[PDB]
Amino acid sequence: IPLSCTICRKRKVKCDKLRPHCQQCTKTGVAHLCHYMEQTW
Ligand SMILES: [Zn+2]
Ligand SMILES: [Zn+2]
Repeated sequence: IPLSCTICRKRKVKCDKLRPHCQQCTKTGVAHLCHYMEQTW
């Protein structure tokens, strides 16, 4: 599966992976909660 950030998976909107914060989190203003799930684990 692809990654998705922690709020984007909860609303179930398409995560974007724009650095720094997504198009979602810019617009709602949850850029603070914008972190993509790590691929190391
Ligand atoms: Zn996202
Ligand atoms: Zn995000």
